[PDB]
Amino acid sequence: ISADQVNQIIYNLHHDPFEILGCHLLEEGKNTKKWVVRAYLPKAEAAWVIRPTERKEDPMNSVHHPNFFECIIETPELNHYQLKVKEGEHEKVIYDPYAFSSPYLTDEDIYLFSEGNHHRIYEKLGAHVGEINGVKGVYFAVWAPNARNVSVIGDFNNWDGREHQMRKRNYTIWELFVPEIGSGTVYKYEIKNSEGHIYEKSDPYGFYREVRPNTASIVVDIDNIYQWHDEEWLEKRRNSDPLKQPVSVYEVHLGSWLHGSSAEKMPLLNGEADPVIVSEWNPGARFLSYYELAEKLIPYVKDMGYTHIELLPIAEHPFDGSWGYQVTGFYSPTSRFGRPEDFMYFVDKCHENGIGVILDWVPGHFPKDSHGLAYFDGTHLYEHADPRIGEHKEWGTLVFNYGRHEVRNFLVANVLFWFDKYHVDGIRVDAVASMLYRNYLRKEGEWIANEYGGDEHIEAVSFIREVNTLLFEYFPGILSIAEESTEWEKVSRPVYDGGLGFNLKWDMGWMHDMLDYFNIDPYFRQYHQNNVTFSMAYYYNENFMLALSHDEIVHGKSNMLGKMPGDEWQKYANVRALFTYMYTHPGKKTMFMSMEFGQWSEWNVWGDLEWHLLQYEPHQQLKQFFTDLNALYQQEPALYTHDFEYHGFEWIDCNDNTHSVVSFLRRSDDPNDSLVVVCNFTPQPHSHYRIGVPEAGYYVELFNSDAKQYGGSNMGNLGGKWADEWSFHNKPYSLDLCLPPLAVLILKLDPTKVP
Ligand SMILES: [Mg+2]
Ligand SMILES: [Mg+2]
Ligand SMILES: [Mg+2]
Ligand SMILES: [Mg+2]
Repeated sequence: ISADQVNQIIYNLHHDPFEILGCHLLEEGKNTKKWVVRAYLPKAEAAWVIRPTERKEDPMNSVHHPNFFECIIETPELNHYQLKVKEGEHEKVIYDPYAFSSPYLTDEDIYLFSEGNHHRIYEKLGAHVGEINGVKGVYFAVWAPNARNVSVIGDFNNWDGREHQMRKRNYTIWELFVPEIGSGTVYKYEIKNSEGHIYEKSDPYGFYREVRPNTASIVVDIDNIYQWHDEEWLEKRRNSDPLKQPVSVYEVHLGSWLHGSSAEKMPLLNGEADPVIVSEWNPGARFLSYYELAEKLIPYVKDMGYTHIELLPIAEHPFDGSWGYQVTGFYSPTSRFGRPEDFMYFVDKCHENGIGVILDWVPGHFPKDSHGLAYFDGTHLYEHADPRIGEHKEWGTLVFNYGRHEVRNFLVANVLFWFDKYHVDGIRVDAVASMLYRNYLRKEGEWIANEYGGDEHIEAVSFIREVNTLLFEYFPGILSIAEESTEWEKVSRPVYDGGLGFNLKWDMGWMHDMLDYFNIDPYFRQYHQNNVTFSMAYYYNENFMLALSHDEIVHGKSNMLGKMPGDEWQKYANVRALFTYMYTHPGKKTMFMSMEFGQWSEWNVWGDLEWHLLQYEPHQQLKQFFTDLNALYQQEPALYTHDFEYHGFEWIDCNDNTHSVVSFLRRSDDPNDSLVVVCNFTPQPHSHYRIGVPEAGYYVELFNSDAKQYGGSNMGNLGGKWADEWSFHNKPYSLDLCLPPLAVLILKLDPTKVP
């Protein structure tokens, strides 16, 4: 480019910067093309063009001015890229601001979507504020290839679409530009199908929606509603390996954590709205907004010391009682809690406080509600037409046709959407088996095998692999977590090794082993020592997340304290021992709201948590226990650097079943960070119990779950213990410990203690 053109950009004299900024074709070769990407990045000293899906990165060069950049790249197609931008000592990765020069669908947009590969399709499908023919308005576009007609109905035309009939492009997508309307417009699509039947649909790509049970979509100017401040968080994420860090997740259902009063408005970020009543049977209660949750949940979690919040599904869903698992508005955070910018504020505030946000994401099915995706255009569009693979009959829901390009594209682009627009730090997928098996919850003669005679759902496996390939190319540093309950192999292994590409998997066998174990009267635990130790036999086959989830404290299963045998003291003690063991056992951690303060009742999605319990000492003490344990977890490298390597763990002795005692080491890079963990899973204290340790020296009692401040009896080793030169458990030195009842000790060598 010339200096004259650069200066026109720098000094804001250029008539249309899209002519020169962004990606432009320079020339076509026999088997490739040559492209230039240009950027004006004021205050940046350096920039690169990332082609994440090709795993390439090319420096940009300053051209005529230090903040004007260009990059020439040869490749057959340049559809997917990001800009990495360095300003002083800091780097950010963004999409190119000049990527899309028009609001309408191009030929190229249509071709990529037809192939399933438009990773940013939600920039053009749905409703977007823009300018066409010189006039500002909203562009609508919807995929409905078999419809006879589609019209936009909304507030602006009194729900009469006769003068807002859409235009069908390429036999597949309907579009319309409507001048002089903007954000806040309420609308739906009115479709006529091939039989002439007329019906109304929410926008599949809608960004905001009325409050259930109303279903109209609402136009959002999604790139001009919120200013983020989380660049430094995002940079550290992108440059870190979360597998080598502490990951302690507080799992939360936003609708049921805490309620407010329905006698006042719901406050929003700089505004307010009418209250959303929780139910007709509890009409004095309203949900808290994303804004109020930022102000209340986030400091709560920060003070408790968790690293992450994991949300049950926040995508728009019509029925509270699904918990969010039956979604009908995949591209919008639920309007129960306010507006898109309120949830952006929530995420940005998590990041400001050094807390990550993981979303439960639900690609496995969708319910039949008539406003939603079902039978969208008068055919089986999103769902497969064959009920043997397109319906989950025991659930009453429909299964996406994962092989159909535009359906795959809806979902792949949807996962990316949440990382793009809402800056989230991970996803978790529930019931992955529901996708993976063609015979899932189906009887003989009511499913059909894949093309090779097997039960593997080939199209779903392919989709899962593509989601995880893409996610980690575009957003390295994220968490992609699976719950898969059939022993499918290599869930949390790279796709290039035959894995599904997740980076963590819930250890459901561990969860069952533990909860079953702790439910056993302690005298009987000697017949079930294997529940304590067995999960280490298969542990290195996956990267495991140790999750005690919402699903374990509903349906007659009791909350944690209720599962435990004994008197009230011992129930509490069992909880502390279990969770100290969980936090010292190799793997990342997840626990659900209410578990941290000892709620007695089961989780009820229709009310809020029993916060009044925190007026009482025993619940206070258990919450202090968790606070301290999360602090310890972040402070001790041996609890998190080598979770997934042999080096990070070794049993000292796990044979004493008769006393339900086990002990082990955790290790990190520095040998002086090694930890000795000793567990006593009966209420019998031991005044002298010998444990082998690898070095001479003084072993500080770094944590003791029977401490009085946690509600325990305060038994233990008074600060720590000198090791004896007395071989034990095949180690040269040994500690003669006092083991408190129903309790876990963590000890650590202080190699500078004065003898
Ligand atoms: Mg009408
Ligand atoms: Mg399940
Ligand atoms: Mg058993
Ligand atoms: Mg309540």
